[PDB]
Formats: sequence, C-alpha cells, structure tokens
Amino acid sequence: RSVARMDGDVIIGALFSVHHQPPAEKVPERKCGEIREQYGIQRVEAMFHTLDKINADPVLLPNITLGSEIRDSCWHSSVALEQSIEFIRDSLIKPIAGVIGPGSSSVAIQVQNLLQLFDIPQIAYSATSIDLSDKTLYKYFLRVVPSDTLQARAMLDIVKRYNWTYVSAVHTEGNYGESGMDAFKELAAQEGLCIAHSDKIYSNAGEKSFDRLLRKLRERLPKARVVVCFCEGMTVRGLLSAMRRLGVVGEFSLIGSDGWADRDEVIEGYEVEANGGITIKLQSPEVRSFDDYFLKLRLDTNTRNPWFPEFWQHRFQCRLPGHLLENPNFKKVCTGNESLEENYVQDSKMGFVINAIYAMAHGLQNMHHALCPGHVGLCDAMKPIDGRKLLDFLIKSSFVGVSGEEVWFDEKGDAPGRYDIMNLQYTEANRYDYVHVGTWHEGVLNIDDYKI
Amino acid sequence: RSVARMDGDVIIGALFSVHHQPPAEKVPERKCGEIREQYGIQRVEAMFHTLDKINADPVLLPNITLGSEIRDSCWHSSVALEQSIEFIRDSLIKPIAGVIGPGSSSVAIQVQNLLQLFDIPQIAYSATSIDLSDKTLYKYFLRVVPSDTLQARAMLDIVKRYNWTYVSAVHTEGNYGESGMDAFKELAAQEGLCIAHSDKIYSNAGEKSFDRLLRKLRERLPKARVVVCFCEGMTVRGLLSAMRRLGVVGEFSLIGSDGWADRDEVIEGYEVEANGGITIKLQSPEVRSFDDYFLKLRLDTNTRNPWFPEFWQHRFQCRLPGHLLENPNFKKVCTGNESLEENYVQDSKMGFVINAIYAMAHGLQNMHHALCPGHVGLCDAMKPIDGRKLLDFLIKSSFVGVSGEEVWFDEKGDAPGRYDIMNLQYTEANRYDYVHVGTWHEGVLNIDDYKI
Ligand SMILES: C[C@@](N)(C(=O)O)c1ccc(C(=O)O)cc1
Ligand SMILES: C[C@@](N)(C(=O)O)c1ccc(C(=O)O)cc1
Repeated sequence: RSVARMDGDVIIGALFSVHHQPPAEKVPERKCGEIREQYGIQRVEAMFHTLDKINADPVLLPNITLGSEIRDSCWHSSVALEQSIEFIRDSLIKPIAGVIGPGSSSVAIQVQNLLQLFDIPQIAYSATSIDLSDKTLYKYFLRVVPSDTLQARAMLDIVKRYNWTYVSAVHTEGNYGESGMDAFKELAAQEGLCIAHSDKIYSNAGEKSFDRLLRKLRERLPKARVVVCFCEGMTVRGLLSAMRRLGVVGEFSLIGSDGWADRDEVIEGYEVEANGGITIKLQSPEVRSFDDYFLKLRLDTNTRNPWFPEFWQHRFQCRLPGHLLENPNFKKVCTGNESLEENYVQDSKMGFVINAIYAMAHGLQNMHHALCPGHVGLCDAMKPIDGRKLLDFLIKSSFVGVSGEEVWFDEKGDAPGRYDIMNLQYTEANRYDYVHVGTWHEGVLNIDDYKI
Repeated sequence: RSVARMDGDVIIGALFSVHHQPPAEKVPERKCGEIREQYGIQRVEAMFHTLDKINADPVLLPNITLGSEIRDSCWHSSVALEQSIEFIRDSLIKPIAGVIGPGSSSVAIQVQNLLQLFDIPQIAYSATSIDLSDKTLYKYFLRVVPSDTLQARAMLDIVKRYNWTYVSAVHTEGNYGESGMDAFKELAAQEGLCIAHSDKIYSNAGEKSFDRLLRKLRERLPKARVVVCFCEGMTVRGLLSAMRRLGVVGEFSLIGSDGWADRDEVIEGYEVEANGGITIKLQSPEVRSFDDYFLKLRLDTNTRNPWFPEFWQHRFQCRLPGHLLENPNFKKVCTGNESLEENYVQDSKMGFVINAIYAMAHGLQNMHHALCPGHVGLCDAMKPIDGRKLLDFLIKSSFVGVSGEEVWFDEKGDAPGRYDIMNLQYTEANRYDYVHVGTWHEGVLNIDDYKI
C-alpha cells in the first residue's frame, strides 16, 4: 500500500483518507475502495503545501526543515491501525515525532490507543466525539476542533434567545447522537427547560419506524413544536420523508446538530418540509493560499503524491497509455491538459487540517526554544525527540490560525468552540439554500434577526 | 535482540524476562541488564520442554505439532511492547496464535492493550493485579492465577478465624497495594470490622517516613495491634527496621500479602521484630519432569536457546575462547563441564508457566474438535486461526494441571484461588523459619491450630 513522504529533520506523520473504506467482505484482506479527492488527494496535497510554507518561513522553525510521512487511512480502523503500526515500529527502530489525523472519531480512538503505548502525540481535525476529552483514557490525543459538548451548549443557547420554554428531542443511535443529547438534556434541567417528547432511531431503520416516530412527535402539540435534533444527516432526511408520506408539512421548527449542517444531500427533494430549520455547522473559513496551489498542479510536476496519477484518471475519467497506474473503466485519453477547476470544490474542513499541522510545528518550535537555548538547529537534547515532553509543549502552545482564528488547547486537548448558525430558506432568487445568519464565539450567541 | 524460536503447525508466542530491565537512563535506547536464570533461561527452557512433551503426547493435539516464538521482555513495558509489535506485525503479514506472559502485571496490562487491537489472546501466570478482571477494558486477557481480590478475601478470612474485632491497615503505593487494600476495606464494613489506623508509603521512602509510620501505628494501642499489611516486600522489611531503630520489638502481629510471602530477603537480619507474622503465599508445587530436563542441558546440545551461551558464562563466571558471546568480566575458562546442579533452585512459579502453556494447547485442542470434526490435521476453517474464536474455546477450556491441580477460568478469565498460609516461627531446631501452617482452597480456610 503506497505511501506519501517528504524528507526533513523532524518528520510529522499523517493519516488522511486517500481511498474509500473496504467493502463489507473485503475487510479481512484489507482492500480499500476507490480513491477520493475531497477527503483525500486534497488532504494529502495540503500537507505538502502547508509544509512548504512553514519550511520557507523565516520566523517559525528557522533552520529546522520539516518533513512528513502520509499514510492512507481508508477511513477504517483496521487499515488505520495497520499503518499506525509501521509508524511506531519504523520509529521504535528517521522516527515519527507526531501524527495528524485520522478523520473519523470512532477511528481516532482506535488509533490513540495504539499511539499512547509509544508516547506519540496525535492531533486531529474532525474527530469531535465527547470521549476524547477523557485524558485518563486518551492522554496523548488533542484536536483543533471543539468537542460536541459545545454543540449542545450552542443549540441550547439558541433555544434560549427565542424564549421557547418547551421543546422536543430526537437523537440518532451511536456514540454521537446519544452523547450529544444526554449532554443537552443535562443543560436542560440546570437551565430550566422541559422536554415534551423524546425518541431515538438508527439512520437505516425502516420507513415504518420513521412514520411511528413522526406520529409520537405530532401527538404532542401545540406545545412540543420545537424539535431539537442532535441527528445524523440521514436521520433528519428520513424525518422529512415521514412528513411527505403523511402529507403534512410545516408543523415543527427543526434545530439539528452538525450532522445536518448545510449538507445539500440531506434535503434534496424535501426542500419543503425542511425549510425553516436551523443547523449548527463547524465554522471553517475558506483558504485561498490552497487553491492557487492545488489547481495549478500538473501531472508531470507532482512527483511527491504517488496517488495523483490514479486520482487524475478517476477525476477526469480517462486513461494513460500503458502506465503502471492505468484504469480499466475508461476509454478516452487524458490530454494531460484538463483543468482541475471544473466542478471544483474545496474541502469543507481544510482550515482545520492546515491548522492541526501548524499546531504541530508550534509544538516543536516552542520545544526547541526551551530545550535548545542558543542552539541554531536541533540540539542533542532533541535527538531523539522525547514524546511525553513534546506533548506538554503542544498543549501549552498557542498561535494565530491560517485564516486568522485563535488557536489553543485546554487541559484535556480540546479546542475552543466556534460554529456557524445555518438557516435553510428560500433566497430572494429562486432556490432553497442554506443561508449563513448567525455565529457562536464561545458562549456569545449572535444572529441577524433580520435574516430569519 | 535475539529470539528463541521452535517450529510447528501452530506457533505460540511468549514474553519471558530473559534479562533484567534497562537501567534508569538506558530506557531510551532500550538496552537491558544482565541475564537471569530464575525468571529467564528456566522460563524459556521450560517452554521447549513442555512443548516437547505435548508434541510427543498421543491424546492432546494428535497430528498438529506445536511451535513457538519466545521473545525477551526485560521485565519492562518498553521492550515488551517493542517485541509485542514484531508479534502482531509478523502476523498481520507463520503468525502467532497466542501469547504467554509477560511477568509483571504493570506490564501485562500494557501488552494487553497492544494485543487486543489485533484480537490476540494473552494468557498470564504471575500477573495478579485486580484491574485485569475488567473485560470491558482487558477483554483478551486471562491468567492461570487468582487475582489479588482473593488475597484480601483470604487474609480477612484469617482475621475472622481469630475473632479479632479491631485491626490496623498498611499498604504500599501502586496499582498493587492500593487496589488490594481497598478490596479488603470493602470486605471490612460488609463483614463487620473496624480499622483503627491506616497509612501508605512507597518502598523507597526515607527511613524517616518509616519511623513516622511506626509512630502513627504505635500510638494506637492496645487495640490497634493486628496490622493488616497488603505490602510490597521491601515495605515490610522497612517496617521491621523502623522497629529495630526504635528499639521496640513485638508490639504487633503482622499479616502480610504475598508481596512478603516467604521471601528470605525480606526478614534477613530482622528475624526478630518479624517473627510471629503470617503471610499468604501462592500455592505452586514443585515439578520434577523439568529438573531431569534442565540440569542435563549441555553447552553444545542446546541449539534452540540462542541465549544459553551468554547465560552459561554468567552462571559459572568463566568465558569462552573467542566466542561471539564472550564476557569481559571473567578470566578463567569454562570447562564446559560444570554441573548446573550447584546452588540450583527451581523457579518458584514454574508450575504456573507450564500450565499457562498447557491451557494454551487445550484451547486449541478444543477449537479443533469443534471446527474440524473428523479432520486429522488443521482443516481449512483454522487456516488461518481466528483469534476471537480461540478466545471462547480457551475460556471454556478445563483440564488437569501438570502437578494434578484443577484448572479452569470463570467468565472474566480469572483462575480459582489457592494459597498457602505461612507463619514465621522458631523451629524446634535452632532457627527462625517460615512454617507451612494452613491452606486456602477457594473460601475454605484450613489451619493446624496446633502448629501456631
Ligand atoms: C460523526 C462525526 N461528527 C465524527 O465521528 O466525529 C463526523 C461527521 C462527519 C465527518 C465527515 O464526513 O467529515 C466526519 C466525522
Ligand atoms: C507486582 C506483582 N505483585 C504483580 O504484578 O502481580 C508481582 C510481584 C513480583 C512478581 C515476581 O517477581 O514473581 C510477580 C508479580
């Protein structure tokens, strides 16, 4: 299984999802799925870029090149682990100083277990689950994204502003939905709120179960109107379906967690029984520096991304004349000229990534200053680099985000919360779209009442 | 780092302590200490033997040779993990079916985390800590030795027989002492007992801290006389010194956990302020079959124990003429004739080891019978060997011990308890010695009142 890699004085490891996960029965032999641009090639190319930017920089790590080892996680604990092994062992015998990723929280956990056995700092960028806050269990983990605790807090803070003294509650099964809700309900009593009805359900349960859900919900009115949905995307979708089936439309005000966010694939077709709701989404600004880089990527200049070729073909559905990385699903030829701009969309979570890395540099920068006073490069004290220590440095590290955000960690490795309040409405144009209306900057709730 | 290995159809892994742990500052580069006979070469040599006996047996695993991979643990989490890696990796790509050891509980925990990530069964023999009973955390662990929970139980049961309605309590710092005590204290209330005083202390704390401890203890009399010592050996020794210093002798009746047991190096010199106490010690009978084998080990015939040579030198303090494994600490020459019988002592925990192994075979035998009915060797269903399943079979396994004991595991992988009750007294001869007075066969307390 191929592996991205750049050389340097201090090597940072990374676990991005280059391909899709292995199908059901392919889990044993560990064969992954088709390549991914979104959660993959872009994540990878990003590393490199960010690394070039840091290394070229004259303030941060002056005379200490930064290198990296990028392995494919395949968004599955099994592969992620397989790789993670190579990481530690190559190390136990140039060694890894730290790891970025993996994406999924369920995974990140698995990875953290295998990583703390060798005292290796793991910074994440999308794994928000509420367990990763228990250091007594996940000591070496830390992320640049708020946990989901801060999700309930912000959703509640929303219900507060609109003086609603009576709501409903629905959540999906799994360590995501359960933890979040329980978290909210906890904020219910203490704050002074009453929960009319409440239920749960998997995202795959039959349409029947859904209808049943709607029923139990409707029966509680005209009091239980506001439905707090710490729900996975597909669960909300399934609810709207339940309304379209029962021919009823607009009987509640939805308020969903980020599982819903602004995902266009959750309301397609039901842009009606949905309209009006409010979604909480992780506030992650765009990033220009990265487009100017990526888009101008050529097929013969990208020599560090062993994947690119495979990807380039899948991305443009064409094949290369007798190339070790040729695809059998295409017939035409790649002019090696097609422009990556077409139908281009920047990974929603980019910012976090770049930052997670940058937080990994600063950890070192700050370690150097302390254990190598007067030294220009890496002093004996950091050869090798002590795991446990780099950890402190990391935590007690603070800096300016790549987009201008404030970055730091609490005592558990948790980052400050900062979301966006999305509202799905009919634009003055001619389409139902998610419109940015409010923000959440750490307990401070803002909303342009004139936008809702 | 060398590795003992024997070939076969199913390979069993093992983590014995061949050398001592790495010094304080040598922990980074992971260099261990001098070789060990007691906890090492004999443990290893044992493997081979036991394996030879099973393989030669006509009843157990018929036409399925058993092989093994023995790696040095150096009684330290760090090396043990390093090796544990090789195990899984060599496997993720002949693989290991299971793991025997490591020695220390503190370590076996560590090793258990890295081993359940790859569904690999670990059977222990000396790791009694009370945590290893939590499967929601250490699912893949199991041992042939009672936990320490049954230590308090049996210690209390002792205090019971002597109707004492008022005792004292002292315990050493560490997952050993704390958990044991608490465990006892838990049995205090429910049963109806009161604890006069109570304190704790590291085994290295200054003589001062010790004196202070004796003080706090003496001050509580003539009621707080019976001192329940769930203590590490050196802690007890330390107390006896505190008494010799303060010139006081015989003011309390000690009752110590196995940390003390019948260790001669705990009371040497203080054979006075110690006499009278009672220790709980693990019932592990001798084993002849192993002596007949070990003692007849020659330097040119032992080809599977890559260590032997090194060991042979340190064991007789002599060196071999220009040998890749020559020691610089000796001057004479090994006649290669010296008899291993001199000053020979059989590993006190032997029985357990052998049995751990035998319980590793019985797990497989039992798996074979079920998933390969009628097949003679290893049927397709066992190639490769599914970890998870080997687990069930193991647990649900039962058998006759190597010395005639009964062996089985409960629902959490715990083995039945069975200790000996030691009493330090002055034999009718002329010496203070530990005398076997009573037993503890699972809740049934026996003592020859005429021996105490
Ligand atoms: C459920 C999730 N909040 C978690 O497990 O942390 C999660 C959601 C979406 C994504 C994603 O598609 O990027 C990843 C993770
Ligand atoms: C700390 C210990 N009580 C445990 O981990 O259970 C322990 C102590 C000594 C030994 C030994 O050397 O035999 C084994 C284990």
